[PDB]
Amino acid sequence: GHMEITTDSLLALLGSEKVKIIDVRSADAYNGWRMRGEVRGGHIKGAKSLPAKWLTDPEWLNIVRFKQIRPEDAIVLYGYTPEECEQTATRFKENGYNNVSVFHRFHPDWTGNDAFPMDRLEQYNRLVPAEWVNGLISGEEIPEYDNDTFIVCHAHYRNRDAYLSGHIPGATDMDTLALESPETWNRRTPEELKKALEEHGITASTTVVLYGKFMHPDNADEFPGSAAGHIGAIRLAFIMMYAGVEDVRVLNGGYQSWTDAGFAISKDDVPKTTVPEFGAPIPSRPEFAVDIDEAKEMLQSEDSDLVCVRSYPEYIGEVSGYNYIAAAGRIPGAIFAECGSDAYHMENYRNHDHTTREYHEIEDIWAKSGIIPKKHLAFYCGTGWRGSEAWFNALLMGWPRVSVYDGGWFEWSNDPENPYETGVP
Ligand SMILES: C[N+](C)(C)[C@@H](Cc1cnc[nH]1)C(=O)O
Ligand SMILES: [Cl-]
Ligand SMILES: [Cl-]
Ligand SMILES: [Cl-]
Ligand code: NA
Repeated sequence: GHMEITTDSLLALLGSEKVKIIDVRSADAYNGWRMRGEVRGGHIKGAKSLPAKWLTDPEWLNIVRFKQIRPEDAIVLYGYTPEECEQTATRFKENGYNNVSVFHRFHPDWTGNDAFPMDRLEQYNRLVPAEWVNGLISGEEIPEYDNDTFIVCHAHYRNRDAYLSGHIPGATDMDTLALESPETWNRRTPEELKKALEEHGITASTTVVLYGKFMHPDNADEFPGSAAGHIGAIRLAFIMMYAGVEDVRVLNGGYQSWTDAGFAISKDDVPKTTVPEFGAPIPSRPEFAVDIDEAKEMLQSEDSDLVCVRSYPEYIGEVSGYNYIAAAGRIPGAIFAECGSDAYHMENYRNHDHTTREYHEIEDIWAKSGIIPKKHLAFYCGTGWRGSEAWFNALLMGWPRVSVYDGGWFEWSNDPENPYETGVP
């Protein structure tokens, strides 16, 4: 019943402003993961991501409208299989979208023929799906993995209960306080990171798969970070990558993506299998970390900028954003990139299933504010968690000079002589 567009008609529609090509597959296949063993992973050039699993969520229509997909547009759906687009095509028709067509020949006609344009996340192999993690712990052959030593880490902030309430089988928990000091809220000393990483069984040659569990943080609680598990996992990914771990993966979406895939969980308290040595100088990637002295230089140079990954009430100085940060204000000269509702949510960088937002939508918003890969960018926030997530998103894009200003507003405001702004800009 649904209309069909031929491959030649779709090739002619490429570049039109009225046409919207929508990838129905998962975000990981959209990012570049070859989920069905295709010769070439990714999406049709110019396509948007709207996974079919979002149909069971009542915000589907709001997600579509938020992506500015209007009924005036010619909708072209595709996936690994045209029958996988039948449910989405019907839902579009039931909501006032009359021009809905299904592209039947994406796999293997578009994937196998390199003459057809395809785009992908340049560093997608660091944003692993749940199926990849399951194959890793099962000893099965998986793509984008050529190592022999791995470890799955469940990140949390003074909350082992986040690990004991349910985790990936065989995984071990790492409190974020093991890699960052509560005094400076920055990354720890190399000697401290060396001891901490070794005691958790992590070497530089180890493939560390990091993930966290979202447990709905509340700003009024004592330690809301204990529920922002996935932000801490990306925060720990930044520190480990800065330390010298070469193969660091992050589970796209966190713990929920594991359970949403139908994989069982474990509640065991897995003991740590320590390693005698880390095996590399810490830090082996010093470029990833930027401190306050270098941050002030980047504010003065047109070659560099700092990206304020904070919430709007924090940016205008209405609130500090934390129950342990006294001063309220913003660093002058930094480019504002709103993170989300408060300091413990990343709505502007995530989907409703906590997977990373469509990376094309992120770089377009960043481009409108001057945040471009041409510059050396040091993302920051209150202490570094939200800045690390935005930094990881840019690193997945392949940006050559992205860093994290570790000190953030906390270190900046701890000095009374540092300038600061307030109110609406
Ligand atoms: C540095 N701690 C762990 C105390 C932060 C972490 C954090 C979460 N969202 C932004 N930052 C906090 O919990 O407020
Ligand atoms: Cl297009
Ligand atoms: Cl989270
Ligand atoms: Cl700021
Ligand atoms: Na920090």
